[PDB]
Parts: sequence; C-alpha cells; structure tokens
Amino acid sequence: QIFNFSSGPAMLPAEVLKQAQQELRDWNGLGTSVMEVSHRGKEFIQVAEEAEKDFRDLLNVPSNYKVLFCHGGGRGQFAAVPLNILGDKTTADYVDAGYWAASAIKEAKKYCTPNVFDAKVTVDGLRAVKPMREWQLSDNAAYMHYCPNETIDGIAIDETPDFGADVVVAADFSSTILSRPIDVSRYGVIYAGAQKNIGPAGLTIVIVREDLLGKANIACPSILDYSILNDNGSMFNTPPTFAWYLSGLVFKWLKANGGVAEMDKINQQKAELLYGVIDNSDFYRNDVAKRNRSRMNVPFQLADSALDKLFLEESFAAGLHALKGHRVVGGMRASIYNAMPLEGVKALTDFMVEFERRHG
Amino acid sequence: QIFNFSSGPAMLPAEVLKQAQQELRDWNGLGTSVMEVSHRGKEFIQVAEEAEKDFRDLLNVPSNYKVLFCHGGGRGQFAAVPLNILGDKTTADYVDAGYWAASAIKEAKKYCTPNVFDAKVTVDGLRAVKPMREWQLSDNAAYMHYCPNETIDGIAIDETPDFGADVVVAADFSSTILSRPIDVSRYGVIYAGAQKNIGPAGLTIVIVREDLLGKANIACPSILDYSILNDNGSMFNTPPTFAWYLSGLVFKWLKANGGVAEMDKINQQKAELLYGVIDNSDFYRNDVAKRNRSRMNVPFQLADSALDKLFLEESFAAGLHALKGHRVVGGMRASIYNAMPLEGVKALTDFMVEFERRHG
Repeated sequence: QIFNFSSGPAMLPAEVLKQAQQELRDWNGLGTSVMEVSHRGKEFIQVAEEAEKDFRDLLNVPSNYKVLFCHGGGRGQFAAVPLNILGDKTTADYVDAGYWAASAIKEAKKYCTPNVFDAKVTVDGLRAVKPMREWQLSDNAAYMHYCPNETIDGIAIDETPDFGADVVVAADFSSTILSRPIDVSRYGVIYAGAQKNIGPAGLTIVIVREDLLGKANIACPSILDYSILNDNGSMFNTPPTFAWYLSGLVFKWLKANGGVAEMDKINQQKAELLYGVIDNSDFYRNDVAKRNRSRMNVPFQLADSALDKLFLEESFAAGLHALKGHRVVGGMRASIYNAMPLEGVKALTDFMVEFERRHG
Repeated sequence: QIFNFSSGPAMLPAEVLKQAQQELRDWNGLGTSVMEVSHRGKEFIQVAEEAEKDFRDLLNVPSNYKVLFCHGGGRGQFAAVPLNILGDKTTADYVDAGYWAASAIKEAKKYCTPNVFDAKVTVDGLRAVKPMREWQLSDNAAYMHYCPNETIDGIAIDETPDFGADVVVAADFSSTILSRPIDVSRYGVIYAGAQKNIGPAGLTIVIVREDLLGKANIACPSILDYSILNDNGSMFNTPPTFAWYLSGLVFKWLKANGGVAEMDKINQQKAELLYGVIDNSDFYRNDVAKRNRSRMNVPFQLADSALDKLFLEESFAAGLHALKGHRVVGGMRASIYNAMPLEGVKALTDFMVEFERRHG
C-alpha cells in the first residue's frame, strides 16, 4: 500500500526487514541482538564471511580483487581513492558528467591536481554523455575516475570501460551497483555507499584490485587505508555490524530471486513502464537522452510547475512517498532501486495518468 | 535470563530494543522504517535535532561547544584529532596508561611527533596511574591527549583536568561517557564511539570547543573535518541514520530514568558489588589500584587458570555471556555498562560465589 521512492536512504526488501525485525532481540538463538555481540565472536565473523562470499558470487568478482567493508559512505571514498592509489604521482583524470562526479573532483583537489574532462553534451535538446572513446586521458595520471550513475540528473553511463592495461579505472557505483551485470575485471576500484542498493546507511563496499594495494599515503587515516582494512579482514576497528548483517540478508535475498541477471530484467521493465508514461504524456517530461537514461533514478518535470505542490499532496495521499526532486534541480524524481517492485512502479504510473487526466 | 557482558558492541537498554523492534517497519506512522527515509526529510531532521539536544542536556554541554555525529568509530578519531586541531604546530602531548591510549599514539605518528608520557605506575603491586599534577606537558604542544577509561586493563582516570587555559585537552571517552557527570568546560575535544554506552556501532560522537575549529589540515578527508561537519549539521554526507535514531532513544531512556546522576549511582552499586566479591575471594583476583578501578570494565583472573574453560562453559550455561578477557591479556572480564542492570551484576556474582564454592 505504501511505496517509498526515497533516493537514499532508500527502500529495503520487505522480506529482509521482516526477518531483521523478528530477530532484533534474539538472533541465532543467542538471546541477544546482532547489535549486541562482539565483531570478533565466531557468530558475527561467520556473518561477515558469508556476506563477502555472497557479494562475490553475485557480481562474479575475480580472485585478484579484495572486497572491503568500511565506514565513511561514498564521500569518504572521494578522499580514500586519492589517498590510496595515487602513489608518487600528482595527477589523476576525472570525468565530469554530473553532481557526484563533480563532488569527487572537489575532494580530489585536497590531494592532487585533477585533470578534469567535461563529458556533458546536449544532443537534440536532450542531455547526453560523450562516448568513452572520446574521453581524453592524460599520460601520467595515477588513475581515471568517473561516476556511472548520477542520482540527481538521472544520467547513466552503462558503457563498459576498455582503456589500456596502463589505465586504472576508479568508479562510484553507489546508486547502480547490483542492478545489472558488470565486468569487474575492467576496473581498478569500485566503491559504493550501501544506502541505495545494498543495505542501510553507515556501510561502504570497496572492490580493489590486489596490485593497487601497498602504496597508500602516510597521511591516510588507518580506517580508510585499503591495505590495513585488507590485512584485518575489514575489522581493523569495530565495523558497523548491524549494517553489515542487513547487507548480508539483502545479498541472500538477491540470490534467492535469481541474482543480478533477474534483477536486471525486472529493472528493465520498471524503467520502460515509467519512461513510457513520461514520453507519451504532454504533461510530464524528462530531458535525458535515451542512451543515458538511468533506470535507478528517474527525474521528471510537470509542464505546469504551479501544480507541483498539488502533485506532491495527492501522490502522498495515494501512498506514494518521496517523489520530490533534489533541492538543487527542483521538479520530481522517482528512485526505483532493486527493492522497488514492479507493482510499485505501476502504482506510480497509474497515479500519474489519473493526475494528468484530472488536472492536465 | 540472559545477561550479555560483551565489551563493545555491547548490550543496549532492553526497553530501547523493544521500541526499535516494534517500529522497525512502520516508524512514525510513515509506513516505512527509519532506515528507509531520507536524512534530509523533515522527519529524520527532527530525530537528529532531538538526539543532539537530549545529549547536551544529559551532560550539560555549554553553548560554546559543538556536538558532531560522524563515521569512523574511535580509531577514526585517533586520526581526526591531529588532522583537525594540530594547526601550525608539529607536536602534541600524549599520556599513555593503557592499550587505547597507546593506539592513539601510534596513529598520531602519521601526523606529528608526539611527546609521550608514561603514566603507568605499580603501587603496592597494584596497577595505578600517576596523578595529573605529575604529568609532564611540553611548551610547544598543540594539545594533550589521554584516555580516561581503558577497556582492556580495567583502568580509569576519574580525575578532572585542571591545566592552564592554554592547554587543550583531547580525550577518548568511548567506554565511559554518560556513566558519570563530567565538566565538559575543562576539555577541548571529547570523542566516543557509540558501541559501548551510547548506541550501536557505526556512529561516533564528538564534542568540540568552537574556537578550535577552522584550522584543519588540508589533507583531512571532509567527512572527518569538524568544520565541515559543523557547517552541515553533521550531514555533509549521508549519516548512519539508524544508529543516530537508536542513540536518540538511548538518550530519552537515560532522561526517563534520572539522567547521568542516577546512572552514576547505579553504576556505583554495580561496581561495588562485583569488586567486593573479587576482593573477598582468594579464587578471583583483580590487580588494579582501588583509585584507578574502572566501573565499566572489570577484568579478573582465576587463581587456577586450568579452570578457565570450565568457568566459561558453566557461566555461559547459566546465561552469562561474553565473560572471556581480551586476547592480549587473557583472564576474564565483565563489562558492566549503563544498560547492564544491577540484577545482571548480581546474577554474575551469585554464579561466581557458587563456582568458587564448587571448584575452589
């Protein structure tokens, strides 16, 4: 009855929350919560090992990659990436195609001189991104950073990186990881805040290629040092245990429902249904090129913005929450992450048609 | 029936967990969990403002102090303190009286050359700490750092700092904050990982004197920068929302039960009961000077270590969990935090007498 379209923190699988709620005070017949046990006890160590295993199976992460669970969120990584894989070099390439990509560039300036490449273009009045083959990388860059999914702009770069063996790719997968199959071997570093497709806020997952370890700056706090996290099994210090446990339930939920392949198909239908309604309407509009349309974050605008308030009041009353767009861009936005069922996207589109019919 | 003596993550107030469980899937009649709503939505912003307010009331934090909620845990602050309040100076005084105090010194070496002061002394064969009047601070130091409660050693420095107005005191209150009343105005920085007395793991609370802001190192990751956190109301990036909400329930639980003054009184009864049993027995022994005995972490050894395993087997069977001491020190350890009721400490002591009477 209630469908939550929050952009992050976002909706978690209903099934997962039922289990967490039921075991909140007595987990594993221990008579205590997962939140009350030591992270060094065998009970939690097993939960942490299962979670990493399930995640590796879900995305087919090769053996030469380390999977780390840490504090800091996505913005913590804006600093952790340069602090870890910059080495003795003083420049890195940063591709800008949205808010998050730009925010990463801002943080990077504290550690190096980033060579920025603006990939934004407007083709046919629609917002698109230049193909990777046109991206200009520099000769002595330590790595190249980009964001494949911009939550505010509703822009996605699905293209698989294919640069030389000489190029290290770092990417912010916070709002799109686990939504479709990806080739991890093409990347050097993949990071993602958990609060959108993985679990609750407070945990971050990082996938690092082995050979990139060992060259962290001495100024890097130990909690953000990939080498230290790796050496200690992401347990250098007390990790966010409840968040790690919930993320583990989500991975099991994904596996039980067909993995990333099935998730990809359902996400395709969800997106097609929504963009179809928007495109066929004179009342709603999305200005992103088809090739770069995000299936996770769908921003749109009403032809008559004077109806914004009424759209939000009625939508909320119909049980459709968090449809207001980001503070910086205005308009509306429906975030339809993995946890969001097709029936939820259908309830939204049904309301959109009815609203256009009554006030359009 | 089951009492959890885990040192951190630790037991949370039973009443707090009952509430969190009931509202896990439908918080505030929103039809969603606290974990699924935006941190920028009016609802969560209110939870965050009350948590801060309640905390300020509990410890009587003056207006010239900022209360920040951040990622990283206690070990994240071992780096954050130097990165934030070192300024132009290249040295800081560090008082060493236990494991945590020493760990802080190790991290501080990445940012400055710390002047270490060993405050450990053995008086009458019992482990004690030198009075603060005997601590040797340096002229050139940016600040002085110490840890008032060592969880592994069971050592506590309750003495109130009273150095010049030109000495900035930074302290690690992770395992003792909210257990007794303190004079916040005597400190420059007070930090504490939440997993011991405040809430679940994944959240850290920092109390900073305002004039200490504005001089962070440029290498400090923005998520650890006190100025940035302050400017953005601890919401520069997505915070660990569930942990912040649970911490808020804990503060309300404390207020409902008499605040820090009542908590101090119950903690006195708990510690006296336990240390009394240990001191009156030849079978159990604690080697810490009375003046430095922690009321939160009570480590003890059996006279016959060959009974260690049987002590743990039987104690666990009697519903007394996590009594094993830290790997580094061996022996046993009962962590009796705010959430631990007197009845829980009584159940333990009853078992200890019965075990000695049966195998002693």
